[PDB]
Amino acid sequence: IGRSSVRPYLEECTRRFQEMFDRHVVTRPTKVELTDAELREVIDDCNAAVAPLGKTVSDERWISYVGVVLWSQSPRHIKDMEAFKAVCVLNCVTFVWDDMDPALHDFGLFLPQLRKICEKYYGPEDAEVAYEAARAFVTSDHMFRDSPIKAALCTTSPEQYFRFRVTDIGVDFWMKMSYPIYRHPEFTEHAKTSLAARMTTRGLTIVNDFYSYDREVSLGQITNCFRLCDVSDETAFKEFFQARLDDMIEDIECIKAFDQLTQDVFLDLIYGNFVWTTSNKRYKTAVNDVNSRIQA
Amino acid sequence: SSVRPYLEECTRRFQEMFDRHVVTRPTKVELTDAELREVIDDCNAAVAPLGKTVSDERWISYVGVVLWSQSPRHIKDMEAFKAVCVLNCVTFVWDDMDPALHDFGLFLPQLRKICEKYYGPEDAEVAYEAARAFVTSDHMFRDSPIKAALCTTSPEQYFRFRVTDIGVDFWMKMSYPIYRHPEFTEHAKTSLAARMTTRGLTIVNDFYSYDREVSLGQITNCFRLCDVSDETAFKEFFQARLDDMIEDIECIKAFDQLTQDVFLDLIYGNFVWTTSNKRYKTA
Ligand SMILES: [Mg+2]
Ligand SMILES: [Mg+2]
Ligand SMILES: [Mg+2]
Ligand SMILES: [Mg+2]
Ligand SMILES: [Mg+2]
Ligand SMILES: [Mg+2]
Repeated sequence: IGRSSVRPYLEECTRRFQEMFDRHVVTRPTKVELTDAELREVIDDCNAAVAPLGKTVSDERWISYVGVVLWSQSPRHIKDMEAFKAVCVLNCVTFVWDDMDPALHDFGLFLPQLRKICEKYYGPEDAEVAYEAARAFVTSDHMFRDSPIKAALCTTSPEQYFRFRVTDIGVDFWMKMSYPIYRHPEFTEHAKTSLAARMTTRGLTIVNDFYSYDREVSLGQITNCFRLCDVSDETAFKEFFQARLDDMIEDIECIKAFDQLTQDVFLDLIYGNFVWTTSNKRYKTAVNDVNSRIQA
Repeated sequence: SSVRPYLEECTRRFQEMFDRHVVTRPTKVELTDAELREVIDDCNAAVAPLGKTVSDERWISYVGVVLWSQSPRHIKDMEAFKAVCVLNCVTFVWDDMDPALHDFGLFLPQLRKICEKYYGPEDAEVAYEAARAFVTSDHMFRDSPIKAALCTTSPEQYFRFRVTDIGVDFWMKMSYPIYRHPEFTEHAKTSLAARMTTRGLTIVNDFYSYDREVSLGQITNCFRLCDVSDETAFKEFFQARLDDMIEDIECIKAFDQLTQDVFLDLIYGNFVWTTSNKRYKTA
C-alpha cells in the first residue's frame, strides 16, 4: 500500500457526508469575505513568517491554506477581526510547516516569527496562549515525523489514532487561537481545557482523512484512519466508513448539548472544513502546486 | 445500587492485569517529617479563605495518591514534588465541596501563591493555568447538561470528559517539572500524556468510588453506563473496560523509557492507593 486509493468511493462518500450534515447539522457554513487589503495584510505577514525558512510559496498556495479559516469559523458570532486575521496567518504558516521536509524545520528561526504574529494581533494574555499552542503544534509535527509512537497510535485502533489527532491535526491549536475571535466565556474555557478540540477532532479528522488519503499514501504519510482498513475491499471500506460516520454523528449530537453560541462554532468548524475540503485544489489531486511537498 | 458484590473479584482481576502488563510495581515516596508539615501547612493556608478546616488525617489521605503514583526513580526536583502534593490535596477539597463554597476570588490567589512558591516562572504559569482550568471545570459542570450528555452517551464521550475532569491533564502539567525530561514535558504540554493515561486512571477510580458517588447522586462514573445489578452485563462491561486499559498500556510502552515509566507508575500507583485508602471503603 503506497499507490492505494479511495478514488472509487469519492462520489458516494461525498454524498454520504453531505446527507449526514443535512440531517444532523442543518445550518450551512458561510465563507468570511476578506477585503482587498485584509487578504494582502494576511499574505504579507505569512511570507514574513516563513521567509527565514528559505522557501518561496505562492499567493495561490496561501489562499488554498487560508480557505479553511475563511470557511470554518463562525461568522454569526465573530467579534474580533484582528484575532481572525491572526488565525489566518498562524494557520497558513503552520500548514507550510506541515507540508515541509523536516530538514527545513528551524525552530530558532521560525518560533520567533510565531511569537511576533501573536504579539501583533492579540493582547498580552491571548498572545501567550496562542503562542504556546502554535509552538506545541509545530513541535509535535516535527517530533513525530518518523516516531515509533506515531506508528503505534496510528495502527492500533481508531481510539488511539484519534487520541493522537487531537494535537496532530491542529484542532487544539485552532481552538486556543480562535477563542479571542468570539470573546465568549464558555467557549474560551472549553478551548483552554481542550474539551472543544476533543469534541471536534473526529469530525475534522474523518473528513480530512478521506479526502487526503491519496496524497498521504503517495508520500508515505501514515497518519490517516482509513489506513486502518483495506480500502481495496469494498465491503471492509464501507463498514469502516460507516463506523466513522457513526462517530461523527455521536459527536455532533453531544455538541448540541453545549450552549448555543459554542455549538454553533463547533458545527461551523466541522461543516465548514467539509465545504472547504471538497471544493479546494489541495484535495483535488494527490500532487499539485498547492499541496506538493516543500522539500530540500 | 452498588458494586460491592463485585469488589473481591474485580480487585483480583485488576491486579492480575497489572502484574501481567506493567509488572514493575509502584513504590511510596517517603517525606521527611519536615516536608510533610510544610505540605500540610500550605494546604491549610490555601483552603482557609474558603472557611473550611481539614483534618491532618484527611490531608494525608489525599496526599497518598501523589506519594504512590509518581515515579521515584526519575525525580529530579522535590520542590516540584511538594507542589504537586499541595495542589492535588487542595483540589481534592474543592472536588468534595458544595458549589456554593466555591469562591474563585479567594482560592485562585492561593493557587498562584503555591505555584509561585515551588516553581520557576514559566512552570508556575503552566501549573497555575492547569489548576485554574481544573477548578473552573469542576465548578462549571456541576448540574451541567453537557456533563449529563457526555457521561450518559457512550464510554467514548465519557472518557473524553474525564481527560480534564478527573484531573489527569492538570496532573501532568504540574508534574513534568519533577522530572525535567524533555520528552515528558512535551507530551504533558500537548496533553497527549493525559490522554494516554485517562482510561487507566478513570476506570479504576470509577469502580472503587461508584458507591460513594451513586449515594451522592453524582453521574460522573462510567459504570453508570451499564446495569450493575445484572451481573452478566457487568462482567461484559467490566471486561471491555479492562481491554481499554490493556490497549492503552501497550501503546504507552512505545513511549520513551523514562516517559513510559512515569505513565505506568501513575496508573498502577493510583490503583494501589485507591484500593487501600480510607477514601474508597465507604460512601
Ligand atoms: Mg499533519
Ligand atoms: Mg499534512
Ligand atoms: Mg490529512
Ligand atoms: Mg469526586
Ligand atoms: Mg470530580
Ligand atoms: Mg470518582
